[PDB]
Amino acid sequence: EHTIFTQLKKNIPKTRYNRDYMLSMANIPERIINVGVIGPLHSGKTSLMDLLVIDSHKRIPDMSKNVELGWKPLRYLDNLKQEIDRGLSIKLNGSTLLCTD
Amino acid sequence: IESAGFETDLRLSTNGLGMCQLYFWHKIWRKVPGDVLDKDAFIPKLKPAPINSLSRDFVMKTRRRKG
Amino acid sequence: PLLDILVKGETRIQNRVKLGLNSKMPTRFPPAVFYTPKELGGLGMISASHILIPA
Amino acid sequence: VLQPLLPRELPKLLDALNKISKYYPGVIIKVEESGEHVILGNGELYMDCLLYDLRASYAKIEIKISDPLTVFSESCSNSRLGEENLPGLSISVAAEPMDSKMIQDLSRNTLGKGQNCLDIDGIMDNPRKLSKILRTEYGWDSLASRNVWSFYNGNVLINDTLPDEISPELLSKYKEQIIQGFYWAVKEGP
Amino acid sequence: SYNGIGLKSAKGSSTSGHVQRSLASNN
Amino acid sequence: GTSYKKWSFDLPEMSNLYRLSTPLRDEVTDKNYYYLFDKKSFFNGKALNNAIPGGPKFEPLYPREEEEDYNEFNSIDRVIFRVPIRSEYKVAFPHLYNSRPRSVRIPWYNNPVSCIIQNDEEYDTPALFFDPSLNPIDFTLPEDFAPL
Amino acid sequence: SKKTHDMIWEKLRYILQTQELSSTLRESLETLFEIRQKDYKSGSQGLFILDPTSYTVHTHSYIVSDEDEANKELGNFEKCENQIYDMTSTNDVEFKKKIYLVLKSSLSGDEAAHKLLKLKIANNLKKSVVDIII
RNA sequence: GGAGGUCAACAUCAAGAACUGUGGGCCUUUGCCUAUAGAACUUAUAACGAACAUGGUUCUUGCCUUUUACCAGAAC
Ligand SMILES: Nc1nc2c(ncn2[C@@H]2O[C@H](COP(=O)(O)OP(=O)(O)OP(=O)(O)O)[C@@H](O)[C@H]2O)c(=O)[nH]1
Repeated sequence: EHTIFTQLKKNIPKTRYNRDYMLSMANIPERIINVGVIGPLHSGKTSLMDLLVIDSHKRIPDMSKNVELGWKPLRYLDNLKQEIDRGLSIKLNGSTLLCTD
Repeated sequence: IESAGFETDLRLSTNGLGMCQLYFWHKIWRKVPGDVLDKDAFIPKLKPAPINSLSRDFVMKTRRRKG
Repeated sequence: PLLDILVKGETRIQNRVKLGLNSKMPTRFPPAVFYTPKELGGLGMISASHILIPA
Repeated sequence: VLQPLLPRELPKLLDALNKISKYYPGVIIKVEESGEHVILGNGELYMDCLLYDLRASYAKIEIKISDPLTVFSESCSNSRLGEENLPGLSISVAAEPMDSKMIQDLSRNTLGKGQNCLDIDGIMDNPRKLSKILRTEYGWDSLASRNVWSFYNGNVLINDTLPDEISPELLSKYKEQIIQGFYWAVKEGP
Repeated sequence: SYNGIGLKSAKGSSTSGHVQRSLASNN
Repeated sequence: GTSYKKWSFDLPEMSNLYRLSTPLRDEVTDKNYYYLFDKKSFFNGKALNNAIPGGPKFEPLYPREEEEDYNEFNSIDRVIFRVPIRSEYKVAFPHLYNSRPRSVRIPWYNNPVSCIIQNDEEYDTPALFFDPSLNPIDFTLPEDFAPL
Repeated sequence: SKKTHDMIWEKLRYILQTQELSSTLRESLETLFEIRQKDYKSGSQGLFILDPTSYTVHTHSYIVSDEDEANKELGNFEKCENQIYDMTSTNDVEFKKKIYLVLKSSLSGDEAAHKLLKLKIANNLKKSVVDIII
């Protein structure tokens, strides 16, 4: 009712990049950078993030065949049910993922 | 005070072309056209008050709400 | 409320006549049937209920 | 402005307004002597997002609402007596406008880099430095520059009088008492 | 538009429920 | 096949069909146009017992408004009348201008304001053109090297 | 001649976006660009006082690189040796009913003033509608 | 052996965002933790159907001599 969330560990999408290798990077301070994304309405910010995640993770349970194919954008960051209905972003939501330059 | 339903009227009258975003940043405050203490000028209820004295209105109202 | 109750009453009596025969068709029962005075052979009912009601 | 519809649900409405205070950082919740609660927010859509979470997510109560309103503020545009209720003390305070440029600057809290006017918040740093800062930009008063006393959630104060010359020993005892008596005053209004 | 005027609906009504603004009373 | 399900077409055929069907399937193509007209606004108008100017009218859903709590809260003494609050606001932001909304759906808010442009007259105008509507706005590499 | 005009606009357009021009000149130049989107709707109003077939349409096909004649010499002086009147009020009587019936319906006076103002009577009759009400 | 069938049977298709199988560990197989293999169809301005009918019960109504036939909103 409030949010669309994954509450079981077995269902967390498996990550190709091997999480425990990511946990190693956490020690070195220069290794990690915290970057927030900002901008005006409907510039693609949340749908930009949606690129990095699907490229990062191997299988996602919340992908319909419709959002995978093209037509409807998947929005991972817009978890809240209000944000889904309101068609908008209300509360900030991030993700922590490793990616190579 | 004038911005209630400002956005919809813009988007309804223009048939969905158009848009509005109302922000506060500059923090510009501006005087209300009335004279904060006058016991007379106001003219009756259930209409938006005439701009000649709007300040006695806002005062005599907030006060009644507050106490 | 008095005006509202007038509008209900007058329509309820006209419905009394209509259901009395067998129709609610407007076309059969033009207002001359209810409103012509009895001297011309109508009901001669006296209508206070048309108006327009302040809302 | 809020009030719960069934007044026996007031204890529940409080638990949520403490939550909503947390989750939405730009919200300002108040309570008056009229019993009502005031909710402040950036704009329409932002209020609309609270009241959905308020009604549905957090507090399951149903609540009355005011008409859309605003927040106002008071100012002045150009002799004196004031007296204690146990009249040992008598206080006299004049008020004046602040030059449009001055508040223009105060509206931006700033560290005073380059030719921009430093904010009043730097009073911890040398007040005589501030006296130069004020007199440099605005042609501010020479006597009042060193006499600018403290600042606020808003405008600025000045001590100019003979008693400040008479008893700066005894007055300096009562100053941190006076500034307490200001915030208490200007957080509200006449 | 229904701006607070007219009826909850015209069923118990006996009327059509047509609401029109008054020309007489404005100023 | 003969069972006749699952069709597949090529491009120009679809171009022909879309060309033929203009008297029927001609319609608006922005989410933005629909605005208050989309379902959710109709479901609201039904739940709140309002009406959009061209929208349908139902029965109240909560026919009892008649209970009243007589209180100083909303009194005319205490209200600042500066705006009508036309019913389109009650449907547009149902949780704010409204009080006691029940069985109300969230309305969807906004779209990007489509700028889409096509000229329908001359098919022989190119595909890429600058429309009247728009605002006016030391070393070398080897030869044979070109764009991809 | 849409296409030639269009071509000219394209050339004219070419200068503004990718070329350097005097500021006063450019702004006027841009404004014409603005109008094209606008459509000239303050530039198509005038004295078309011959019908398109009453102008015997001698559309003279000059080009501004001919060498032409201009016969200044014909501007010298020279030496040329060469119906029922209606006495019925039936038109009016129908308009005394209409008012009188609007008037004998209608509780109160504010809902009989809605009806009259809703007819939009012409200014000619509005003088004589008061005559009926009195 | 392939391409098909206005052919048939059987299984399945609204759920902690939501499936199974397997190896190991605690319990002593239900259940919990952990590693792993495979996930067709249906879903986010929510769904097998870019479509849209009828009935039943119980509430609140409307027509009002009574039942059928009905007015129109809700829940199931
Ligand atoms: N035509 C077009 N539309 C796009 C493109 N990218 C995004 N959109 C649409 O524009 C909207 C922006 O998507 P979002 O990511 O949800 O916008 P946002 O950046 O999250 O906006 P916020 O509410 O401020 O977070 C979406 O409705 C997309 O469908 C694009 O590249 N082309």
